[PDB]
This record gives sequence, C-alpha cells and structure tokens, in this order.
Amino acid sequence: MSVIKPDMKIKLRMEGAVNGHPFAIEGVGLGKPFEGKQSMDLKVKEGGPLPFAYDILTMAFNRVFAKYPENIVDYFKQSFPEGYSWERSMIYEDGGICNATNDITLDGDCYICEIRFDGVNFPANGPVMQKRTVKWELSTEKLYVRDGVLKSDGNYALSLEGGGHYRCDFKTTYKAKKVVQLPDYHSVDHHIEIISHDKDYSNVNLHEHAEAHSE
Repeated sequence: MSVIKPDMKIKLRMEGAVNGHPFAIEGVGLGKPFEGKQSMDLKVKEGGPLPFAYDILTMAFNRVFAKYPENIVDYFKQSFPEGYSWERSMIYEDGGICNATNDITLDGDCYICEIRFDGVNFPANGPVMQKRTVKWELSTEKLYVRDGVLKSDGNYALSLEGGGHYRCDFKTTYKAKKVVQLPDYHSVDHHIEIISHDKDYSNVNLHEHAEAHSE
C-alpha cells in the first residue's frame, strides 16, 4: 500500500454511558499496522472519576493494527483510505451488556476514530461496578463472512482480584466503506494491557498486539 504506511498515528474520541452515567474520553496513539502493535494515551474529558472498571472500555479503544500473513485476505487494510465501521455487543456473565460502535477514517497518516459506548445492567456488587478486574487474558477472535460483511466472535475473560475469572462474549460486525475482497474464516489472537494509569484512571496508557492465523 501507498495508503497504509509502516508507522501510523491515531486520534480518537469516545462518548458513552455505563448504567446511565455519561462520560467521554479522548486518545492519541501510535501504531505499526504490519507488525500488529499499537500504543495509546487516553484522557477522561467528562464524567470522571469513572465509577466502573476501565477494562470494559479497552477493546473499544482497530483491526488495521493486526499482523496479517500473506495467505489471509486482510479486510481492514484493504478498506483504506475510505475506511470502515464496526458495531459490537459484549454480553457479560452476570447480565451486564455493553454495545459500542466505531467509525474509522483516515486523514494523512492518522486514523480518526469516533466511538459510542453504552453499558447497562451491571450489578452494583459485581466486579465492574466494584472495580475488581485485573486484566484480560489472551484472546482469540474468530472471523467469518456473512451477508457481504465480516463478522466475529470471541469468548473473552477478565481475571479478577483475589482470583477467578469473569467471562464476556463479544460479537462484532465490521463494514468496509467500499467493495473489498472478502476473507476466508480465520483467527486473530490479541493481547491488550494497561501499561500505566493514574489513581482513578483519568490518564491511561494502553498497549495492544494482534496477529492473524488460519493454520
């Protein structure tokens, strides 16, 4: 590509609410699309200090940053410069459900992301509202085509303070803004990690690494 470069920038804004309570976060970041790595600094702009586990937001904060091998069609890199959007549900085992959308465009060497996030029905004594989450385990996303667009599923898990896990099922639809070649069924393994943060998570540094496989 002369559109996808080895080093790219990111600018993002999330507006949302969790159990009815509104917030907004802005981010700037740097990524390496062919290496499948990115890093971003995130700042709470409205609705802080956030009254819920930051971990529920991190996978909403772009599969253009995934190392695709030569033998798997890369839906995401193909979609540029026009870009793509996604829509996602996240169904937690204790009944909390989050919906989110992202619209991703490209300006020069900077992806621009506009995210909406809405979470409801998190129990007041659950790990989200009590901030008892530690980190996401390594995740495997499974991607398949349906109705001319790309769909994906994952069975993800947060490790909890004091041990044990909290499970969440992610279901996503990715929609390219132009006709692109559609991929065969494949996987993406992801690792996401909050590298640093201040006391109430008003400032967070987040890293992600992703690699595709079909082997």
